[PDB]
Amino acid sequence: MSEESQAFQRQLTALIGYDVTDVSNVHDDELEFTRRGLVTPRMAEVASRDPKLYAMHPWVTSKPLPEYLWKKIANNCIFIVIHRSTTSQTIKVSPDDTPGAILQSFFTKMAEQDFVLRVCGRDEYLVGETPIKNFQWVRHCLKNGEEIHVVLDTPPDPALDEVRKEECDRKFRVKIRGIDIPVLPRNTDLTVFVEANIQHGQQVLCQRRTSPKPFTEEVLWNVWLEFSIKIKDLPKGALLNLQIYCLLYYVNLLLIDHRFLLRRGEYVLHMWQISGFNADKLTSATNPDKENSMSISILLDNHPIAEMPNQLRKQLEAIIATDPLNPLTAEDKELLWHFRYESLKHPKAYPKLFSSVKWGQQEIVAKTYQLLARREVWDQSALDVGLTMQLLDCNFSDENVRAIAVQKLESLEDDDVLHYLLQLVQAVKFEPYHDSALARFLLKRGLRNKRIGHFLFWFLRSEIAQSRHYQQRFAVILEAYLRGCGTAMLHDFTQQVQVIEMLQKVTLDIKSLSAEKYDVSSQVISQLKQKLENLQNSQLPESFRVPYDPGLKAGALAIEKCTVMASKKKPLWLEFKCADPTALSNETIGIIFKHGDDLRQDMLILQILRIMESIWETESLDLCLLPYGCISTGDKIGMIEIVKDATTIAKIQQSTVGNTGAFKDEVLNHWLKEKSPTEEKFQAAVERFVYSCAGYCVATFVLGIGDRHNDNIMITETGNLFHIDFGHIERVPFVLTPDFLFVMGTSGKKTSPHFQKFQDICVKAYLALRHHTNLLIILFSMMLMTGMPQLTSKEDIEYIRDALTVGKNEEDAKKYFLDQIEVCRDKGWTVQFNWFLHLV
Ligand SMILES: CC(C)n1ncnc1-c1cn2c(n1)-c1cc([S@@](=O)C3CCN(C(C)(C)C)CC3)ccc1OCC2
Repeated sequence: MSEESQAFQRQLTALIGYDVTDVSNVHDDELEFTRRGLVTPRMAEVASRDPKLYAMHPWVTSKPLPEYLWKKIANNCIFIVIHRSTTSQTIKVSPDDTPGAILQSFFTKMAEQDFVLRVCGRDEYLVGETPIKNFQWVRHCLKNGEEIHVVLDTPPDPALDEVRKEECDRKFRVKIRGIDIPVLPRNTDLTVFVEANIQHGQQVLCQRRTSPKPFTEEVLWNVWLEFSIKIKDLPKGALLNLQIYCLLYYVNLLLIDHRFLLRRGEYVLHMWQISGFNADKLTSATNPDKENSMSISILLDNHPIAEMPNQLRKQLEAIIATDPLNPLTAEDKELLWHFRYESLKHPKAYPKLFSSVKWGQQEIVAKTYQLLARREVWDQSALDVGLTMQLLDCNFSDENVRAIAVQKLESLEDDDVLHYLLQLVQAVKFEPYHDSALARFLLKRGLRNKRIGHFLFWFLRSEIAQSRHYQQRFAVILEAYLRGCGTAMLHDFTQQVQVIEMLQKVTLDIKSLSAEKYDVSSQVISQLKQKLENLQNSQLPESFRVPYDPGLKAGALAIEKCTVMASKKKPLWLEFKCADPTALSNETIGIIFKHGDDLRQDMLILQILRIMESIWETESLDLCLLPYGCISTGDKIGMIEIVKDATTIAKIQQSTVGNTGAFKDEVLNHWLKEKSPTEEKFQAAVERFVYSCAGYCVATFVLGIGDRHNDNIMITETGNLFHIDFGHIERVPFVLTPDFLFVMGTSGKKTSPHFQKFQDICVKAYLALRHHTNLLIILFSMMLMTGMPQLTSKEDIEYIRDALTVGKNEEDAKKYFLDQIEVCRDKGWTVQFNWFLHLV
């Protein structure tokens, strides 16, 4: 390659955090094969995008204006404050007017046609053939009662986005030679054996075991494990799962490679160790640490192409109506399979139908592909996100089954792709092969829209930086995106990466300078300021896009306002000046850098919270959640958005009584009244407290994270309650302590108007979520599988079934949640005290 070609690859390696040209941990060429394969999908999307619209990336929805936003429009009139340098003029606009129309009514209101409306202080453009009511920034201002402020400037030049040009009927058997680990402690007396499983979509097609032997550094067997399944019956995507029991170690091997070739020859596989079921157990990558890991040595030596009776119908309809977690009896599977063509008429049956396929039989697999040829009902069906996500989880390894799921995602608009982007990225872990329709879909949508591409960058990079199991696959996908996003975005990502990596280093250096066991000294703060002083000059980039808020550009550090938080983790509290002079306020941009909690769990929770917001929006319900920004950037390290004018509920308590323990009921209401500028703003804060407390009580109860220490609950000075710090997990279903009830005017068995409103809001929000039970269940199970240490498959996932009271009518569901509110009233301060004791 050319000299600049090598320098460009080094540029990509720095952005990715991993060298895709490094081949220290591969036993085939699938990764390089995938790099070539993703060239055509990338270039096809680069060729299809409009240069002007890609440069301005308008954030737009097609959903109707919610009712709670329509009543916020007084006279079918929306006010836009248009700025031109130091001047400003207010314009009345119809909710259906387009940006081009309101631009015309602006110049006409005077008495060259190449200007653009941009949000003041943000890289957010109000352009395109779209009603102004369908811009997300307009709806954000409507919901929060902010004035729509816009500047009149020049569109960004699409030339900046330039992309650089490219340049056997025999039974299956495996020989288990032995296992090897370099060092083993002298002590104890341990036995060990090897379990060999043929797996497809977590179905165990066949299983064989070796004999148990004493556990030494080298254990040898030299046995043939002969299975009953024939070679010609091995489905594509099937895994040879090898596991050592004393479960201690595991490793997987694709029996059919990316070229439809049966795996053959000698293999020395370095295995993963179980830390003292989940997505990591499905990876075909081997342990990169080949010096100290357990290895297993095997030998492979063994090509593809190329009406119901009314009572049985009732049983089938009952099977289809059950939740995605309901286990399928063998009788149920034979029912779904034999009445194949009736099951095809029910889109919600497809997950259970394909779980009834005998994937270990080639003739049955062929019958399944014949079934999917007549796909009229599925192609015409309305897009069901939850249904589609079921077909992309760990239970389906067939490429054609997963392909028809990705086909349905193609109709998602950019607004909804952003809602599910994080989950779709995680679902790549469930793909048997590196190059898949799901991976190409993500690549496609990220290249089509700069906001999707921005979050796709940081979602992929988060896994690359800390997931040994999937960093190789995600790095090839990220490289494919970076080679098509354009020069301007490559420049932006470079500025962001250099900033976060410099701040990551400062974060780790500060935490080693202090201890959780002790308090924050002026010494530790002085160390921080000196380190930031060295970064600032020199050299910190002049500005960078905020990773969790790409519309915001942060400038220089305000070092005088930077400090180390008094928490146990000693996270950094950083504040940056805003680099956009057209901004309305001189407010700083606050960013928290924290080590070390798994912020990937925070990411998953906050994204589900935003999904619950969209669910409630479709029912004209506003619950006033506050899903702040949060992005994991490495192993137990990442960044968090600073919400202004907010404090923790524990700090409000301790402001009065101080490092106990003995919580008081009236302190929260006193705090809200003190922080309220007027009585009118105070009453609005209490109203916002009622809604947000109900929204979080319902949301945290469904997700099973309701029992929280009030140090992890925050409140804004404008009354917005919100939970924080999810990288963690007598009892309570949620937090509804006497201080919360006092704000609502209630104190121990005394129903107040605000508390009755809280009860009615909770029930309505709860019933609204139950109409999306299957969606919430699939998001919940996927979250445990891709974000948690280890997941019990059949029980941990079972909690949300009872929480969503599956199978009960709305009356029993309503009483169920009202009883949960009563448990909190009966428990009082008890559970909070036990949490405080747990943290003394
Ligand atoms: C608690 C922290 C471990 N954590 N862990 C995970 N997630 C979080 C988190 C998330 N958020 C916050 N924390 C947050 C905290 C505070 S207060 O703690 C802060 C108030 C300001 N003071 C100064 C001005 C420096 C004296 C210090 C204490 C204020 C605003 C916040 O933004 C909302 C999102």
